[PDB]
Amino acid sequence: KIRPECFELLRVLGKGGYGKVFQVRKVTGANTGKIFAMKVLKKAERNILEEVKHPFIVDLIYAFQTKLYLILEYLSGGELFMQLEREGIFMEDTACFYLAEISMALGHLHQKGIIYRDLKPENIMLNHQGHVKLTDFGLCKEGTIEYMAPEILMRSGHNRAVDWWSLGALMYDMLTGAPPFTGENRKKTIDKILKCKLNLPPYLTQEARDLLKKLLKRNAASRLGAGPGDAGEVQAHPFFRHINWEELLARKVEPPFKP
Ligand SMILES: [Cl-]
Ligand SMILES: [Cl-]
Ligand SMILES: [Cl-]
Repeated sequence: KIRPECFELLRVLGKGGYGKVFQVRKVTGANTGKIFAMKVLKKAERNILEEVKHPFIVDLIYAFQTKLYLILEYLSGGELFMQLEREGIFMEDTACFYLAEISMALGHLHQKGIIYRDLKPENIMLNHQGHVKLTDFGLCKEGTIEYMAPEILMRSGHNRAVDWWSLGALMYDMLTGAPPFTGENRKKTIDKILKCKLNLPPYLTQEARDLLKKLLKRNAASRLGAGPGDAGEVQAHPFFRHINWEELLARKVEPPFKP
């Protein structure tokens, strides 16, 4: 009832790992004239996206094969950090808004049993009105013990905590203009991530600095958000004290930038 020829290619939005994503116009049906995105590929993205339904996650509309086509809503707001590029750095209020929306989306995903694992600033799209939209999938997952390493007993690298670190790295980038650990090189970079000490600029509020320290904690078990409260642990932090979560979820909070 639906096929590749039901859509008109308008342009490539990008070529992410795996397949391409085109802007398309739907040429038949009742939604004729309507603009979507269409991802093309030669736990899986379709399943996850079928499942999840959040104000702050890109919606799925159609899916079908040849090889695989996913029709998603088209996001006009573009990349969030292209906004950071221009501002150089966000202020705590502005950063707070986006981090909060992103926190709700992660929290939802986590409840749905899914972790991002590789949430980066490219993944943060904005919709026509400037609200967050979480977007790419594919790199995403899900006797005695007295002598067993902690990382095993908690499924390190494989639990919700990995995403709260990322939210942390991303807060850091928003507030300072750069990620927390970076080197001249890829190796020198991962090595700073693994072992290096966090350096916070002195001009951060105490609330922001405290949150950053709790999110960017190497001990995954003690990291804010790692507990069963998940996003709740994070949203309760004083940094987010001026957030009305019901209004935020209603997208009735005004985004600080309107594309
Ligand atoms: Cl977990
Ligand atoms: Cl500080
Ligand atoms: Cl206050």
